[PDB]
Amino acid sequence: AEIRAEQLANALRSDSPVFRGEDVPGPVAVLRDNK
Amino acid sequence: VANPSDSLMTLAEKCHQKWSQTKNPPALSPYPPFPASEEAEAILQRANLDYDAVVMDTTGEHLRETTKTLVQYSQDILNRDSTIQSVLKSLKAHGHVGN
Amino acid sequence: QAERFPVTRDISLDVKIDQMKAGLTLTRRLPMVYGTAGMASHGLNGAIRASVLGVAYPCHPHCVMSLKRSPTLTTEAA
Amino acid sequence: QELRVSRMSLMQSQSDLLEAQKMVEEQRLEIQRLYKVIESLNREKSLVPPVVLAPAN
Amino acid sequence: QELRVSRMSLMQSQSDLLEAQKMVEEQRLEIQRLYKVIESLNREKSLVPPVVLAP
Amino acid sequence: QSQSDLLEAQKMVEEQRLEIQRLYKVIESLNREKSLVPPVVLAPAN
Amino acid sequence: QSQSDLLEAQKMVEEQRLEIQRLYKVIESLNREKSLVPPVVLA
Repeated sequence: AEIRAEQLANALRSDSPVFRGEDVPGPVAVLRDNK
Repeated sequence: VANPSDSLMTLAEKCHQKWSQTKNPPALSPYPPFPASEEAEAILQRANLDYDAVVMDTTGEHLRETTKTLVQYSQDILNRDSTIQSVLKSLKAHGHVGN
Repeated sequence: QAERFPVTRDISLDVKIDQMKAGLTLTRRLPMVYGTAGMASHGLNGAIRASVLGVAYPCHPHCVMSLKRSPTLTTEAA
Repeated sequence: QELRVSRMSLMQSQSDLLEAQKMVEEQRLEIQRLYKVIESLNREKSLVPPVVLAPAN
Repeated sequence: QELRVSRMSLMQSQSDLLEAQKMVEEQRLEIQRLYKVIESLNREKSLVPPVVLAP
Repeated sequence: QSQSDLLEAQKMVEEQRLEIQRLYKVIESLNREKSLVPPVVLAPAN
Repeated sequence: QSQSDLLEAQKMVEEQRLEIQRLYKVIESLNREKSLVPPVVLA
């Protein structure tokens, strides 16, 4: 989806209707003393 | 070179004169919308104006005239800086004479 | 016709606020066909009243005789 | 000695209480006076004649 | 003789006092809102005729 | 989780929109005050 | 569908955030001064 959205974003480029930026954070957990 | 006194005196006199002639930057205008079309037609209706009439906004004209005048005021600020540096050099010379 | 064409509504609508400021309440007056008459409303002393209060005597806001406000009529009459 | 404390407390609280009802009904008349001003000034917020000006030339 | 006022209850006299003083504050903050819209309407420059520029 | 957001963001846009309408009344206030002239309209013909 | 309206909501509040920042200049820049000028130029 990221390569697809990028390669057809250049078609406009050659006031976008999207938000593009960051998100509202949720849960990310990490391994307990593993990595 | 006779009386640095009188010379610096005339210098500071010119100073006072120009220095004090204040100049006020162009004023700001009603935030664009004003008088707000919706309300303009109401005014153009409670007037009982015989000839049918429309509301021709001019906001743009006022705004670009303000641009021009602000450009002129910036040119004035530049002239002021230059004159200040000139008076500084004149003071340097009169000060050598005074030492 | 005596209702929306009254005798006097004072110099401005600011003085109605000023009468409330350090004063009393307002006045409601209703239509009257007859009995709004007398001295000092539209007799010749009302002209002295008009010069003092600041307003116009005959037909208090204006001297209206036409039906529509005509800017082209005022320019040709100037 | 706590009896005369309640003596002065009830006399002062009752005097302040009858003070309160006469004062509330006094501000009630000022409520009615300004409500007449509100319903008046908004009514002819549409009947004022707008002025119109024309150039001399 | 013990007075009529003295034999009254301390709780009921105070509870009516704080309720009534609350009603005084209800009305004062209403004079706040009413005189704020009188003062704003006077200072509005809405009590003046708007101007039209005909040719 | 994707419904907790769109219920945080929907309140977020709703209360900001009421604040925007407040600003379009207090700009609409401070513009008619503090100017020498009543609102000026231009009325030419067709 | 839930994120269809959520991307719409985040864009709607982000442009509102930039737009209200612009009006936050305008409320206090109108203080700054004594009186303004008419917008009419005529001519």
